[PDB]
Amino acid sequence: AFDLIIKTSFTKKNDQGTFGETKKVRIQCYLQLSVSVEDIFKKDIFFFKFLLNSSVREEPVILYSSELSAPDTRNDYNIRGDYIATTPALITFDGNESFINCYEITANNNFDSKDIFNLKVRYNTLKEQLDCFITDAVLIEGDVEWFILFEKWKTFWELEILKKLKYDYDAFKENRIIRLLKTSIDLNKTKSKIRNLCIEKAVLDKILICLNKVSRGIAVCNTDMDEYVRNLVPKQLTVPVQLPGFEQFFHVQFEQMEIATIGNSLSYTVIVENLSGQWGQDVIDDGGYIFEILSSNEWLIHGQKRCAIKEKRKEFEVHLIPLKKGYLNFPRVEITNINGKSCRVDHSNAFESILIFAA
Amino acid sequence: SLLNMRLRNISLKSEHCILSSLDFQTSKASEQLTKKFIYPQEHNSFLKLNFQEISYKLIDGTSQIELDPICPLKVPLTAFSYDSISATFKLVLSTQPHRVKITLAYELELHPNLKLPVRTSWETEVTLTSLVNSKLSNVKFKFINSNIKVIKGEKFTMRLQIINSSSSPLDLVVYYNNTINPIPLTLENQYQLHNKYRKIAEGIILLSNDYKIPVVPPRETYFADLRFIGIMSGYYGTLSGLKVLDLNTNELIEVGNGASVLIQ
Amino acid sequence: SSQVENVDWIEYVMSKIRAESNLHSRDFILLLLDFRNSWIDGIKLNVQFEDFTSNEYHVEASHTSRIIVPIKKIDYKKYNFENTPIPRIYPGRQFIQSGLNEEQTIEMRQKFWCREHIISKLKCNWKLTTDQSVTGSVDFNKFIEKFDHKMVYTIYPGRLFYGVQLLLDEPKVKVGEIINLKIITEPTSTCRRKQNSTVNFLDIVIFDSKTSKILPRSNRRILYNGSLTKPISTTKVSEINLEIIPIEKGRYEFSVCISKSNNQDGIIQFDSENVILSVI
Repeated sequence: AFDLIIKTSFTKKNDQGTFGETKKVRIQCYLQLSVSVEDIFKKDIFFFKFLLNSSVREEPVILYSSELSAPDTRNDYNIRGDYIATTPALITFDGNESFINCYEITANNNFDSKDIFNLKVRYNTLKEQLDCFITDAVLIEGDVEWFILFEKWKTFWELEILKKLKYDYDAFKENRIIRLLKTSIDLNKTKSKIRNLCIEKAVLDKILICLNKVSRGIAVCNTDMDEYVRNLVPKQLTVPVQLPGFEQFFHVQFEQMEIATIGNSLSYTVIVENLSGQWGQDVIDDGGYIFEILSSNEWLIHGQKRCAIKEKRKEFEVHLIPLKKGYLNFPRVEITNINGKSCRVDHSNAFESILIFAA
Repeated sequence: SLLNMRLRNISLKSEHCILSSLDFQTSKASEQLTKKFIYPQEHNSFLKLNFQEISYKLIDGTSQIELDPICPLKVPLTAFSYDSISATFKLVLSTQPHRVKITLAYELELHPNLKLPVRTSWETEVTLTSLVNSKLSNVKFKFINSNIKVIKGEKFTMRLQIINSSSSPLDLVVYYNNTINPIPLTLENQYQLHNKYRKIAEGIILLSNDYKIPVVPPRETYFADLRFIGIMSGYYGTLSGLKVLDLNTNELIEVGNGASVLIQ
Repeated sequence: SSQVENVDWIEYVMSKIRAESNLHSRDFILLLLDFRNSWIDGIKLNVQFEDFTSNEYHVEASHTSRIIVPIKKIDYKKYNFENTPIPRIYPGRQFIQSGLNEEQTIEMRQKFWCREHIISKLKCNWKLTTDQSVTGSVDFNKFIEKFDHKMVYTIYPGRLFYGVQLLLDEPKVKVGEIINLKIITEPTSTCRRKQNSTVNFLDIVIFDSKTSKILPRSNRRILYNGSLTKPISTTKVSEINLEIIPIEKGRYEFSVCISKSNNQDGIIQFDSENVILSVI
């Protein structure tokens, strides 16, 4: 946060005088919302997963829409999974409230790992929304003759008192009670400040009882405060994101041959093929791309545990032998390059289990 | 010696055997020697090992006998650089360690003219619950068919063997508890625990609840003919709830550990 | 399934749900009665309820037989046991308080009326095995003890706080397709007076069904928009919905867990209701 001085020297035509004020402001040059991408690859469909999160311990934010716009480079991928919030969704710095925004992308011809996608998430801080709530609900409830009187000091109200308030965000997160912290603002001097200003008596009175009431902790949670964000401008955080760079893409499929008692061979045949043509990059059927079935403590592999991929499509048999009692996952697999390169693996049935039923 | 190998045998008390699994792979020496003399001018060369015969032989003194593998192993197999082939052998198991020999006869096939033979070999030794007993007592329990699979909804029967040899007859009473065990952990693990306890509680019912097993005289046996019926599809491995109470010292031994009911 | 229709109770439940296909299988409970024969000879039992009759059970001497008799759950929407004082069968005596605050008396009232519901509805007959013409009957007022907390939770769902309800579009979908599920939630009479509040949170925790293992929170199998946790009002019926997207083949359970607040412990109820979807 930094300070800024603006100074104007504007002139009018009806009068001869040269007017112009000189204001000093404090600007918050910090990004409240934080985003972290996480992607999943599967055969011919691509998945994004953005874990949207706040970036400050005591400044939770609220979300409205997070539609991911496709790039304008061409009639490209058809995106599917845009999110429009019926009501604002609250997110805090960290906890068991992981906000996930997921997208499913299907290509028309092929993928290219040089395009740029734009997220375009719209949001607001909870402080701003609740400030609108207090200044529209607890103070000007269904009144016009009073609001026209109060309009004189609206800019003061929204700048010297409303901005200085501190809201019990923990209390709101727990019980949705709109209460201030103990060391939020000292009314004994705030009343003196307003008294020092030329102010109408009833306006002073209503501001005083408003501050006292909200210090007492009014706790309207969901019956209201969902029709007041209409007049609140949203912030927007269009952020770019790109697919990760990699050299080759493989997918491995275990096919059953011809439930399964312990200590008995299960005949499986693995099918490994370099499906890199789908993603633009041409196949490399001679690279040092050793493929190995990681032997765990619950699966004994019989056959070719490891072999070097030097063909577009490779297939070979393998017999699995379980060790533990029941409901075991398939053995993990990995394709790693020998020199320095990286590649992405699509285990077709990573999360699938066999029920071993002994004897 | 680009045939670095290992033997990582694992015991199996369920079927009463030990599974010895040799796994031989091309070592880093193959990588070092490939680009030195095998094909120096080429950029991506590979070895062409061919295995004439692999033997896993059980030996005791002067006698020896070959052991076949679990699944078939096609003997005249090829092998290239960066390979790992493993074979598994089953031999039945106290304090008498075994003695085994592994011999791999193979040959490199540099060009289809010459073949250098190798006969590397080495000897070594094969070195590294369902039955439930009663604490502070000698009575012992075992299910005749601890591994039962039946269609869900149908009532089934499970035959519980009691061994009594301690001093005197027992008045043990068996029951299944159909109440959710109170939980004691984060929300994730705590809800996992609650779901497990609920599934245990209202999954199976014993149609002879609170059966008074009449008498089990000393140095004799008895068959508690328990009768069940399931109502939730699932795999109830080592099912809890089926706990037998002894009305002599208030033993609450968990007799259900030797049960592996599966119902669709 | 339909293969095992031989025993009486399963067949009764099936005919009821099939002939009146709006009730789910959740709206049924067993009673698990156990008749102990203390007579020298055997007796044939025949237990009866609202509509169905159980087949004959031969109970020989000095041996207990566990009888299954299903019951339809009683709904608090049309019984109002909350405000219905226990009848006084010999009125005219002046009124002296036993001494019980609101919670104790409402608990006792619910237990008593819950017990009384299934006494004026359940009966059984006799046939002595030796002489077939010694028929009779047995009452249940002098055998059925007072209920406990679990017995009231299972039969009377008004004791619980929220009567949530789940449903899907269809329980069959291919890989990579939005399929929303909507969770209806009506508070019960217990919640409207037991605790003061305006918001309670619930979770949409997901299980593997087959392995019966809970999936992680930010998993790689089920992708959804928005947080699983979200508030619900404690006074009005609240409807929520999600944007489940399957990723891999399998089955999932989609249970629900209502909590008072997002501070570790302090969970109101773990509802047992769940709806399964199989993706393939």
